[PDB]
Amino acid sequence: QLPADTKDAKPLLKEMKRGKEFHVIFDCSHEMAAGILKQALAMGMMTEYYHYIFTTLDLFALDVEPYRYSGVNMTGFRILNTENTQVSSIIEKWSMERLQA
Amino acid sequence: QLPADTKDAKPLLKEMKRGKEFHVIFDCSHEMAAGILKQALAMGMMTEYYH
Repeated sequence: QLPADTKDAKPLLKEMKRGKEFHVIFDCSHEMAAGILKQALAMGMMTEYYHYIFTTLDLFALDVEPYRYSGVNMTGFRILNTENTQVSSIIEKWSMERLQA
Repeated sequence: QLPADTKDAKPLLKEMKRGKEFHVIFDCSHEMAAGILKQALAMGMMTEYYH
């Protein structure tokens, strides 16, 4: 279990690394995925050995960049149908009004 | 040999990782050490393996 605070992530990952858990499933609002991935990097773990999975349906929303050359796979799950033209159009339109926040 | 700027450095680290060169000596004014180590990190080239 992830402890209460996000930045307490350290021991848990540390135990996982010591125990040599070479697969992981997550389950949490991607907002938690950000914290857990930053730890998973700074703890020197993003290596093509480990191979995460996410059930949070918003991985597409992360910043995949600083991790992408490392060679981990995070198979995930997305439903918002980016494939269709009109869907993407409406995404963009809503985006042009989304950024007022 | 490291290239002119830092961006050329990544193709090199790629070779080091591919051939599995598990040790290194560097040489640079540390100002180069910083960028080369950052690349060393984001390349998945910074673990308990290498030294």
